[PDB]
Amino acid sequence: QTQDPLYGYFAAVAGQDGQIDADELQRCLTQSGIAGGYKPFNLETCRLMVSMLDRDMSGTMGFNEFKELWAVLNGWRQHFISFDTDRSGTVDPQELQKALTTMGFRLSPQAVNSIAKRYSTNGKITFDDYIACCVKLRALTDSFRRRDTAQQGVVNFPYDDFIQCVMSV
Amino acid sequence: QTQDPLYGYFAAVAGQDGQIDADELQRCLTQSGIAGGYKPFNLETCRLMVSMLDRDMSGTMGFNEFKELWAVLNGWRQHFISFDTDRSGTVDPQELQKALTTMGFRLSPQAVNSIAKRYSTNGKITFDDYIACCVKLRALTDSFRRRDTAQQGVVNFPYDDFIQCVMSV
Repeated sequence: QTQDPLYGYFAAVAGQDGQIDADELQRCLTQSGIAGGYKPFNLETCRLMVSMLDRDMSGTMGFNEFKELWAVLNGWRQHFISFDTDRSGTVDPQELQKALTTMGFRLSPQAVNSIAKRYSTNGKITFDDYIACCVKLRALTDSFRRRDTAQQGVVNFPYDDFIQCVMSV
Repeated sequence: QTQDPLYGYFAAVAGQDGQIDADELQRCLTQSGIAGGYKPFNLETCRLMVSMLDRDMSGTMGFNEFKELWAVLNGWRQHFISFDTDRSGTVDPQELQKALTTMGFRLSPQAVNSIAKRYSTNGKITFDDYIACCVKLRALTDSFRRRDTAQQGVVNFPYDDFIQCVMSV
């Protein structure tokens, strides 16, 4: 069995059960350099990542999930860079719209406006907020799709299931 | 017409249109001392507050909304203090459950677990995360109730409306 190059970072912070929480993910994401020159992800953003991958509200994730996370974040960063050619670490609401669309998110104009207002300061969205945005979008889209068993694009949400689901991200 | 004691803090940071964004709210919340000894609210948490009150994704709020916000946060802080008598600035998942229940949130046990995992580090929830939790809970509960026109406790969410709504908080 081949050694995976991500394993050292993970093994150095995992608990006794072979899992990591948000705090430990924060550390191994920073050591592993996934942000590649941009500001490293804060604890809050790492909590969102944990929920996106564990999809079970344990607050922890295993190595296989860490590897999947790492590949997803690597691709999102490359995508961001194609809009941030000068590497400012920011992007504007027009660039954000086009960035979200091209990565497979299907969003009405007012959905995009909701998102721009949510994450912009001074007409700009940081790399870190862009990633947080993508993590939460993918987690919520996975949650919605999971529940849309009839594939109608509409989900019937009981209140407590809605709260459970949306408060995890 | 009587002067309101909150107006000075608001007027010092409002834009030309008489509204404030999250950044300006952050400043006037800190100057106004609403956190009362606990750590002042960060920008992200102030973004959630703006969405809770404006309920329209403009990213801004007026003075009347600021006043309502201030009263809501004052009551939540008092409520927190009744569980944080020694004023550690933290609370544990058992205290959090009872705190949420007594302030009128109706949450199943697994909804509460979702929330504890989402905000706890080392078995503790900070005052600032408690407030963020309450802001998001009230905003999402308002969003759900608004849409539950038949009062069945179930809402039919189209995907883009779901995303719009949940990405604002």
